[PDB]
Amino acid sequence: KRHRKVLRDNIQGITKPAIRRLARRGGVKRISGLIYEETRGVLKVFLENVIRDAVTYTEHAKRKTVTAMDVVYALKRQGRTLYGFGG
Amino acid sequence: KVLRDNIQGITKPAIRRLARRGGVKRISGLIYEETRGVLKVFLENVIRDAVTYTEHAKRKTVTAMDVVYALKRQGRTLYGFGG
Amino acid sequence: RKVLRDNIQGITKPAIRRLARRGGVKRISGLIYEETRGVLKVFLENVIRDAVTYTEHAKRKTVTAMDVVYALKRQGRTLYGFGG
Amino acid sequence: KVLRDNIQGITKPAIRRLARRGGVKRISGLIYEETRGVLKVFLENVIRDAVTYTEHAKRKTVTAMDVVYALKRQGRTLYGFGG
Amino acid sequence: LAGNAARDNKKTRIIPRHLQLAIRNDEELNKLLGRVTIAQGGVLPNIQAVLLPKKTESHHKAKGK
Amino acid sequence: ARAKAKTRSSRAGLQFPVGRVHRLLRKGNYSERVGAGAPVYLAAVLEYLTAEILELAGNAARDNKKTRIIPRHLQLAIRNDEELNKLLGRVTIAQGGVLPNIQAVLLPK
Amino acid sequence: KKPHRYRPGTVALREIRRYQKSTELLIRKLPFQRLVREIAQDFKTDLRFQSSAVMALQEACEAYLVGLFEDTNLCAIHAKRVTIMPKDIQLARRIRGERA
Amino acid sequence: KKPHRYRPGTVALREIRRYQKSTELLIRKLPFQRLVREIAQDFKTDLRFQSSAVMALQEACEAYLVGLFEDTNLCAIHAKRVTIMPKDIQLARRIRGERA
Amino acid sequence: KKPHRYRPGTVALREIRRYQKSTELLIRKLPFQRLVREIAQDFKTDLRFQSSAVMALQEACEAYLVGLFEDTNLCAIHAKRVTIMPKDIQLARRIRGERA
Amino acid sequence: KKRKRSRKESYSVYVYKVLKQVHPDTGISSKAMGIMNSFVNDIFERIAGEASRLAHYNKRSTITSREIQTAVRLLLPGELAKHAVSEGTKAVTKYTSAK
Repeated sequence: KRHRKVLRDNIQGITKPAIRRLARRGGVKRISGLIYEETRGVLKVFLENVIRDAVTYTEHAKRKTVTAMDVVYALKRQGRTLYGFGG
Repeated sequence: KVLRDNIQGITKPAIRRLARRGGVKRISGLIYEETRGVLKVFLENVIRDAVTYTEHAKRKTVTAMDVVYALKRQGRTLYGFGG
Repeated sequence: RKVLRDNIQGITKPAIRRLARRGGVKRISGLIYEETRGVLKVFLENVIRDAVTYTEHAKRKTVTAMDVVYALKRQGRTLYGFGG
Repeated sequence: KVLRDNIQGITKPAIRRLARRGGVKRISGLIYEETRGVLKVFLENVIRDAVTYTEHAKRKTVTAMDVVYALKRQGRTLYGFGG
Repeated sequence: LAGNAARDNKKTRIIPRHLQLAIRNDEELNKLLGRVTIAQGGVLPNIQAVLLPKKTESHHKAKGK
Repeated sequence: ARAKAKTRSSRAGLQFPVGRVHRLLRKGNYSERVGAGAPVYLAAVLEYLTAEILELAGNAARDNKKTRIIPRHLQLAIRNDEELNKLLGRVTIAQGGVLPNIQAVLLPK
Repeated sequence: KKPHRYRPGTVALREIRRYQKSTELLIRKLPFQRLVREIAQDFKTDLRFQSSAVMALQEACEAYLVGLFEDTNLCAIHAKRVTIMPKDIQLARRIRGERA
Repeated sequence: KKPHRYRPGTVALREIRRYQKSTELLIRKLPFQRLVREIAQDFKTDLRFQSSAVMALQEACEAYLVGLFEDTNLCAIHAKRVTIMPKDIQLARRIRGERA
Repeated sequence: KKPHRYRPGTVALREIRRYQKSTELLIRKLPFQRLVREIAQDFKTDLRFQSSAVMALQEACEAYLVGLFEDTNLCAIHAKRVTIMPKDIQLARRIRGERA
Repeated sequence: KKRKRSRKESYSVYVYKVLKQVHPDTGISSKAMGIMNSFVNDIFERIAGEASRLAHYNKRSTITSREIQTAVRLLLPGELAKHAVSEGTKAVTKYTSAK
């Protein structure tokens, strides 16, 4: 059957120039080599936690779609109040 | 391929028959879950060792010889199947 | 009779040194004591202001351990033992 | 020497101090005799292994290297004394 | 966990020191009660490996006579 | 001419005798042939293990506070590190004690 | 001077000054959507992500990464260095109270 | 002739051990009470405090100072140093978010 | 009035603490040397031992006895008891594989 | 005085250098140095024996970086094995880039 799903080509999804541009926008001039792997790991852990919280909220709301309102609620429960997207 | 109907694969009568063959007359309730967990951990370790051996041998099939080698490396020499 | 100037120096240098040793510091510099006293004074000022606001809201004139614990929990430091 | 005053060499306070260092608070009465017997059997086995190693090495003195080799062959790797 | 820490410290009753020992020992308890400070208790000797007596003299000293 | 001859440790960036490792692999009757990258790999693994064990030993030393690393500190570090305890399971460190890892029954009421 | 030799460390200044005055998304949406889907596949399957949740997720991730990089740079300047190091990210995350 | 003095490093570590293996207090009681009374005098006049209140305040202050000293010592260890510094305290308060 | 004499178990626990917080030995040296000499006399006559050899033997014996006592104490704790027994030692040696 | 002797082998200098690199103003004792040397020798012998057994089972005769990596992955647990494999691969890449 015609089948193609997602693989481990996901941690490498955050390209090195993207992380470098993020570090430049932050305030870093020179970025080391092992910084990209640690940044990808930290971002993956944070995304895992936020997605688990959103999945718990969606299962409590008896739904099957993660909404921006649930994402904002999870971010506020973690300790990061985000504005703009939602209300 | 259900990730949930494998720990329950070792049926309760099977574990009870194993305990009877060993030397146990009365088996408690939470014994089956602990036995399934221990068996799963042991199988995970043995299968990881066999996968490492197969990857070192540049093959894609786990053989009885590799299983016997892994069991002997762990500390359980098995006879009969192999040589 | 009390000296408002003899209060920042109330936290003696051996006391701050013993606190740094209990924390995990072996050698303490010279200007560490003044900065520690200033930070402690600012924190105590904030906590005492919160307790005074709570007491004025409760129509009382005595700061209680319950109000102190409530202010510490509102700031972000949940303390156990003294209170409940 | 040639004396049965050897099994009693491991004094009762010594075995009690060993049990306290291990994690035992109260030691029974017949524990000392069993501990002395087990220690004697273990020492007999280790000394027999060391004697075999010394006879194979064409020597008459038991060395710490031979003791460490025998302990490693039995299944107890000891560090410090030797290398 | 408090009884575990108590037998690790050996005392007749459960004390806030034993409670803090148990909280810092249990990773789940430390993750749950992160901003919780137990009064009448000390900390745990969880230290790194740099500030150690080990200078190996290394010349350093000057006039010894 | 021979020009120069840099050491194997300097060309590999490690601090382990790659030449002695190769000599031990050749004279140890392990195999008839010894590869080129195998001694460097073994030296790097041994150096990393030694560095990690020394770091854990310093941790246990500052936990016990003494001027030098002692077998007691080494046993403290081995029993503290779960990976080290799983690796060196049947290893007994002489001139050292155990850790106060006790249950919760034998207690004075 | 000459258009075949650039002085390193000088173009990064212009790049920082040009990127600090813009509010566009640095991370691409396609590699991030697949990441979010692959992560959510482990918790529960048959999930449909909205078009507004991924944008907020990417914005929060970008803000957190910018803050972490700023903290790492502030920690690296302290040790008389000038560039960052993985030994600084761990210290910053431990002081911030995230790794505990 | 020699009355025997002292020096740091080793005796400092023994003091760290004595203070970590104990549960007693370090900051005095009446000086802290006078300090908090002088602070409360700037808000409302004729104010009284409680023994349990000042005890909890002293305990919280001791814990906060211990945490700040631990963070400063970690910052000094990372910065290839073996002593704390006011710049290290400032950086720790900046990272922790206590600058404002 | 109150029992001036110390209660049992408590001094035993203080001895456990003294022996666990120390690194000295417990088994004597010359008695152990005479024991190993008497044992070696049953194999080959006119045999000599080494100081480091008997020291390593005593250390290994102490460690093995400590482990056996720990196992016996765990068996006694599991069996709703607070003391070791020869049957517990036999069961420990049977499970560990030193008997049958 | 006499007709010479024979010198033994150890890794005291290497252990001291590793300790000085991983920690400043550091030191070690004779007992700890002997224990570290014995541990290094035991791990070396175990890895060599595992590599020889793997080469004999694979019907080969050349123990290479692949055999050493397999022996390390089989001996060491998880995170330690991964870090050792990464360090070995980095050392192999450095040796291939510069000899």
